Parts: sequence; C-alpha cells; structure tokens
Amino acid sequence: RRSRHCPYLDTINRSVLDFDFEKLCSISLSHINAYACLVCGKYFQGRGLKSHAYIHSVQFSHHVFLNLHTLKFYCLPDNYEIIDSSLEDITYVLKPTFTKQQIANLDKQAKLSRAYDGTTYLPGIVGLNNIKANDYANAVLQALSNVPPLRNYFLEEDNYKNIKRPPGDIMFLLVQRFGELMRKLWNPRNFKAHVSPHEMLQAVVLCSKKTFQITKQGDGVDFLSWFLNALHSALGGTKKKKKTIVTDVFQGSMRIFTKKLPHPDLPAEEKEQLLHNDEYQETMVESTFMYLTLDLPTAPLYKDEKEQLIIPQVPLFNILAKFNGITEKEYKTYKENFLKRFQLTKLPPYLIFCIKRFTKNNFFVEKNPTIVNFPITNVDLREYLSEEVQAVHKNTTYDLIANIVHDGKPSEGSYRIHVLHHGTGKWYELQDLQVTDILPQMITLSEAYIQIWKRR
Amino acid sequence: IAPNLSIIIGASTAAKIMGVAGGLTNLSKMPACNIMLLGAQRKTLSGFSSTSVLPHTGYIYHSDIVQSLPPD
Repeated sequence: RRSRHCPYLDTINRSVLDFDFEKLCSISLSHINAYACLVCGKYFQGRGLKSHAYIHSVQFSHHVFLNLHTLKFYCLPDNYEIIDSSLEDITYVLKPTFTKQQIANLDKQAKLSRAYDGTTYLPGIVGLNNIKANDYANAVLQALSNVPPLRNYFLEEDNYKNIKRPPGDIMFLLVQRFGELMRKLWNPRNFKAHVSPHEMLQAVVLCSKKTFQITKQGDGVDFLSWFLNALHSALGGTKKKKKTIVTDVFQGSMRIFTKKLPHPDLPAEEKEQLLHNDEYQETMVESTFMYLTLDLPTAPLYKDEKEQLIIPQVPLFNILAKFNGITEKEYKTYKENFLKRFQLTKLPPYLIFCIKRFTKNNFFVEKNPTIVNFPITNVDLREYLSEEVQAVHKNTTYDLIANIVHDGKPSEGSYRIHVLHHGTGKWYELQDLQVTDILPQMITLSEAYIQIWKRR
Repeated sequence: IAPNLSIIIGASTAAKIMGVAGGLTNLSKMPACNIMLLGAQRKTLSGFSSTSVLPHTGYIYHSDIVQSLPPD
C-alpha cells in the first residue's frame, strides 16, 4: 500500500486554501462529499471515476486533495488515502481541535501567534472580512467574542450537539456556525491572520430571513437584541430553558415602577383624584434584560458663548443615574404619558450597555453625537440596588472589555471595535482588518455605542 | 508681596508678568500698553492670516479672566 507516501506532497499550496467559503460543489452545486483541491483550492463533488474531482485531477494534473467531512486526504488520480506528519497542520485550520487545556491556557496567553502568510497576530484579535456591509455584523461578533463565559462554551464542538433539536428546528445552524467561526478566529495557527464570516452571514440571513440583509448596513442594537434572543431560543428544544449559557451571562433582573395618566390635559383636581383613586400608581413590573439601555442628553443645538461648537462631554454616572429610584423617565407614548423609574435587582456577570445614538425625529432620523467620559477599570454600581439585594453581591465593580464606535450618518456607517486582550492590557482597534494597540484614552475620546463589562 | 495685583489676574499670571518685567518696581514704571505685551511671542504665522495666530498678544491676554469672555 503506497497510501502513506506520496510523490505530490510538496505541490500543496497552503496560502491559497481559503476555507471560509460555502462548502458546496462549485461545478455541480452539491454539499455531498465536498472535496477540495490543494494545488489551486477549488471545491468538487467527491471521489470516484469520471467524478468532478477526478476530472479536475486528470485535467489540471492536481493529485492530492482534501476531504471536508472525514478530514482524510486523498490522491484522486489513483484515488488512495494520504497520511503525512506535516499535512496534519492543514487539518487544524478548518477544524481547530481546542482541547480543554487550550481553553484553560488561553486567558494566560501572551505570545503572538504565527500565520503561514507571515502576518502576525493574537488569537481572538482577528479581522473579520467585510464582504458586503458586514461592519455591524463584524462589530457585534467581535464584541460577543472576548466574553470568557461565552468564550468557554464554543471552542469545543462537543458543547452544543447534545441539545435537543425539534423537527422544526431551523436555527441550530446559527449556533453551530457561530461556534465554528469562533474556532476559526481563535485558532493559534491559521494561514491567514484574518477570517471571513462568509459562512456566518449566510446563516444570519437564513435565520433572520431577508431582515439584516447584508446589502444595507444594519443596526447594532437591533442586531444583538435579536442575536442573543436567537442564541437563547436555539439552545433548548421543546423545553423551557429560562437559564441557558447566554441567559446567565448578560440577562439581569430589573424592577420598574410605572405611573400613568400624568397628562397635562387633566386639571389639577382631576389628577389629584386620579392619584387618589389608587388605580394609577407605581406597579410591580420586574422582568429581565439582555442589555441595559443608555439614554443620552440631546445635542447642545447651540454654540457655546465662549468656545463655539463645544463638544458635549457627559460623565457615565449621569447616564447610569437613570437606574435608581431617584430619577424617573417619561416614556410618553400615544395619548397618555408613562413615567417609569428603573432599578437593578440582579447584576449579570457581564453587563452590556447599549447606547441610543440613532433616533428618529418627527421628520428624519438623526444621531446623538454626545461624547461620554467613562472609566474602563474601576466603576461602582452599588447605589443602584436595594439593600435587601445589595448584600447578595460582593462584586459590583466592572471592567470594560469591548467597545463599539460608529462613524458618520446612519445611512453611511463604518463600525470600529475596541477589544481588550485579557491577561494583557492592549486595547486593539479593528474595523475590517485593522490592528492597532491604542492607549486607554482614545477609548474615552471616541463616542461609544455598545460597551461590554465584567463583574470579576 | 503683591496682594492687589495677585487677585485681579491671579497669582500665576501675576508671577509670569512680574518676573519677565524685571520686578514690581520695573513694571510700575511701565505703561499699561507695554504691560499688555509682556511675554508677547512673535509667533511665526504658518501661512495664515495674522489675525488667526493672535498678533500683539501677551500673558494678560492669556489670563483666566479675559479668556472667560467671547473671542470678540
């Protein structure tokens, strides 16, 4: 058996293999026995005489191919299995085998990884390819990354297969493709220092239908609101899993006291009787949040008298002062206003802060470009919880992990991401493939849009 | 040493204008027009209007009291 040795081992080109495309046959549009040539990097239908792979092998004289399901290499022109010590490296690219020790020894990792093309990088800090208006998708995927509670559930393929999938389950592909993409980007050894979400946006547009179409730039907040919900709903078939891997990470309990009919059309005596009626008062409205919303002061709309066109800088604690009994916001809707006061009763391990920049006016949608001064490694949130709950939590301090910054008008945007490499303190800026170790001040200077924390 | 001058402009700019003037006695013999130009750098205009790079501007023009006012 000449299977083990091959006189065509050197013809393989490792920098041409781009395994981020759809694993379907190019010639005849099939996923069965997807075989990839290594000389040039094309997909085929499988082995066998007069097969598309065989025809290509006997036409281009490309001998050694690769199986994308059994992960076992073959020489099609004579069609025998190929086993080599070096060739194993290629198998680590498409299907990275992250054993539990590598997950356990990755937050303590401070060595820059090696790429075959020579483009140095750090795992996790990887540029997601912007094929078509994927700036928001890349931003949310990177922000969802670097979350150790979520980081330690997808680097192993044996974590999400065991879940029950109903016959009508049409969203498990989202979970499995998220896991595979995360393994591709967290790969210590890959040919390209970047990775294309081409296999991921397809699952996104299949699960979310035409919504979040990659033609037009999507909304980050509207995206992750559906994304975390879809991750929660996929995990668990015909079984109410109120707490799943993503629920016990970002979800937190929240209290709301809501009063209604404060409308000015009511006279003083009628409103006094209304509040006397005991029908319209603060109510028990405790629920769950996947992410805390932040409402900003409106743009100054006027030049400052001394320094014209002053940049509006507001401390973060002013925004977070909404979540306490002291302040109450009037979420007026339709005919009667609704005065709601917010409160925190269960801090999630990681706190998400979405920021309401983009808002529609009476006529046209604008953005609120109000800069916020926010720390990154020391914040206290103990004032926002009732003492009958404050005793439970001995950790109310959060450290920033990921930050989302948007550019320009809503119809013309380009997301940028500030990621913190845990273990070290290097804050890296990624837009499409950008890599730059910024200082902890450029994070404050820019206008944030979505922030990720960690209670430690 | 100069309680009256140190409160109108503040002690910092007061020191900057008394040290460069050669002492309180020296600047007491100095007209206010010249006291304006105390420490007035002849900044090289970088292909701009001379109005853009403050011309004939001294430490008193950079004091906290005046900067509180609109540029005009």
